[PDB]
Amino acid sequence: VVNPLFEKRPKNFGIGQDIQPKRDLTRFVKWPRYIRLQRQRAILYKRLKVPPAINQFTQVLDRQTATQLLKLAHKYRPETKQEKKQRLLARAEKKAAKRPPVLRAGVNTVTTLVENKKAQLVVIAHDVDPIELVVFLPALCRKMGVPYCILKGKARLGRLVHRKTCTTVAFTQVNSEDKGALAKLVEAIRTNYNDRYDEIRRHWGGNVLGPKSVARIAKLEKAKAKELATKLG
Amino acid sequence: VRPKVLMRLSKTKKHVSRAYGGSMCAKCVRDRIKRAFLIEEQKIVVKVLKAQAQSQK
Amino acid sequence: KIRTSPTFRRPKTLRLRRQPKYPRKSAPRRNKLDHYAIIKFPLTTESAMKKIEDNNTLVFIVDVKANKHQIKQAVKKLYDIDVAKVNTLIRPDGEKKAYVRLAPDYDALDVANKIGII
Amino acid sequence: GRVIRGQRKGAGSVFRAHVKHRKGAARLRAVDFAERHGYIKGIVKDIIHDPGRGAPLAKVVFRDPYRFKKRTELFIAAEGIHTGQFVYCGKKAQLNIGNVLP
Amino acid sequence: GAYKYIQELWRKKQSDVMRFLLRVRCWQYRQLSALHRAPRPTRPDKARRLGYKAKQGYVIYRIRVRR
RNA sequence: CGCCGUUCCGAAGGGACGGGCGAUGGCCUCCGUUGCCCUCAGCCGAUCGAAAGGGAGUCGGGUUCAGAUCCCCGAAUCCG
RNA sequence: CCCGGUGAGGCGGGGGGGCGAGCCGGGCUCUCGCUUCUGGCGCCAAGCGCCCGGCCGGCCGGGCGCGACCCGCUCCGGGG
Ligand SMILES: [Mg+2]
Ligand SMILES: [Mg+2]
Repeated sequence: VVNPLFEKRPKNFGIGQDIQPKRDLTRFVKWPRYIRLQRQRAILYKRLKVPPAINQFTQVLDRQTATQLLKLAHKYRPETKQEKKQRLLARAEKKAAKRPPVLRAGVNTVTTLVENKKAQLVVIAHDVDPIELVVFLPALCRKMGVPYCILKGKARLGRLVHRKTCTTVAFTQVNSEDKGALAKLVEAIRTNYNDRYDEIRRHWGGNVLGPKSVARIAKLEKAKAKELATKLG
Repeated sequence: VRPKVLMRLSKTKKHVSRAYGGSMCAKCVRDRIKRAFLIEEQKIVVKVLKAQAQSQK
Repeated sequence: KIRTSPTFRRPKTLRLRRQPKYPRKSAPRRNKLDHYAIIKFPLTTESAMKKIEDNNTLVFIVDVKANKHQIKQAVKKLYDIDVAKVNTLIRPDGEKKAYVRLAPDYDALDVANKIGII
Repeated sequence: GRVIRGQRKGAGSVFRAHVKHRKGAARLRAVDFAERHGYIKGIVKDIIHDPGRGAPLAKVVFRDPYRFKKRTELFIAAEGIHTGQFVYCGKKAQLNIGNVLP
Repeated sequence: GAYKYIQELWRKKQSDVMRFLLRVRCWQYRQLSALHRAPRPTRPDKARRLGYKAKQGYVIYRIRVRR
């Protein structure tokens, strides 16, 4: 029932033969300078030796912990501009006839709170740049005995406070209906960050060669171990 | 004629009623028809021998 | 999805047309090469008379910035005549002279009387 | 004293190469997949004289392995090549005059 | 009080932390052009004590001069 | 002040046959235009550089004090 | 940090397939990656599988996957 005129006309893509197919060349593209620069900065961080003070920021909350931490924090977001106008208007109505707990944003506000021991939990974004703004904070929070955690995204802390970005937030008080939720977080966070601090600050990062180099090293070793194995047979 | 004069000449004046006409001489078109056919035939022959030795292998 | 060329090229992006808040000029500039400006005066020399009588041609001194199209449109509108062709030379003193040949049904000697040339 | 002729040669000026009628730079093919793993075929179209050069140049045409194109290369003519000859380049070309091998 | 720690931190330019940051950043700065608009002050503490304020109308530029 | 440099450390194309979407028109029949999206694109060097190089196509007769392959009479031609 | 090449076009590792070897049909030392006769031609997919639409199982038109293996962190090389 098939039409006999139809037939296979396969292409032979060997060297010579037919022109090559338009296969994916994403790996061999000549990218703009700025793309090369930001990618090469990612390999340098892996390639070089990253001191523990900076490397600690690679250790971050697993997704399950961050989602719970961000769900609890979402109950304490600072009021927006639109709704702060409303509160003032109502205050006028209340006048014509207590401060709820709230998060604290910013490294300047949070640092002062941590020194005063007025913070119960400090959350630090893992990708602050320049890192100097926060590179000291983990060591400070441990000194004052404030539980702290490192979370993925200075922009996820941005969405909390209705701003593009935030370097760090802090719980100072919570409603009684939430004290249990904070208590569980603090206990889980503290064992990961404050208690391991002795090991966090002695743990360098990076210092990993590239896959081509590693494979070259392995293939050389795999020529000796096999040579060793056939030494006895 | 000069190259820009070719714009105002009909097509019959600028070519020949034959494949490649006006671009390749008849003598070399004869050689290409044979060369194309004869090399293509050689491919079939080698293909059968190559397939045969594969069968014999 | 995939790049089948090794070359990166700047992607094409939207380009909006200009929408000024105010016009940079309050009003458009007045046309300073109107019909009256183009035609200065007629030439009345001996060689000009010969053109009128023998070539059906009027001889005008025109603005040096005028072109043959504008001169033709000026001569027609000013004197309600028809033009066959306009020849122009720039004189050694810097003035532009127009040899305006009128249509065959227009008698240049008659038209010259209307213009007051003769 | 003044600047000697030898010094003046390095400034270009009247001491630059007479390249008005040179046919181009003579090079092998840019190395690509075909020459790294196999070979590629070309054809000697013409052997030409390059002004200012004793050696003749060969104009060898290849196919572009990725595009519908013909690539014209300007080789240094090996003695004995001829027009209409086939030359081959790559890791697996045969040992013949004019071929290009690692 | 964060601006105090950063000021003191940038006084330890031979520390391990600072050496890593200066080395990598000098490398990055060296891949760009000699005059380069910067998006924000690389040193928020130093910039502001020199008169900078984080408001519209203040811009930062990075310049590369041969030594 | 600027100099070097001319494809060399560059996200260097503002284009298009055709296809899909809308918005507008008119000899509102159906064709156009316009905006968006899909698709396709080496040229790879802005610009300048020759009244002797390259470069389509005008010739005959008459005519002035002085201009004519340019004006007039006639007969052609290229380009769009 | 420097050098060379390219329209930064198939690099590294593994998978999958082929000829040989040899231990008692399977594993492995270990190799290859389909072009060498001729001064031809060679792109803008055939084929197979899976879904979608339009008109009336038949006609007309789309999309996707394989064909064209997977994963990778420096384009590939040379220095350092
Ligand atoms: Mg003909
Ligand atoms: Mg000229």
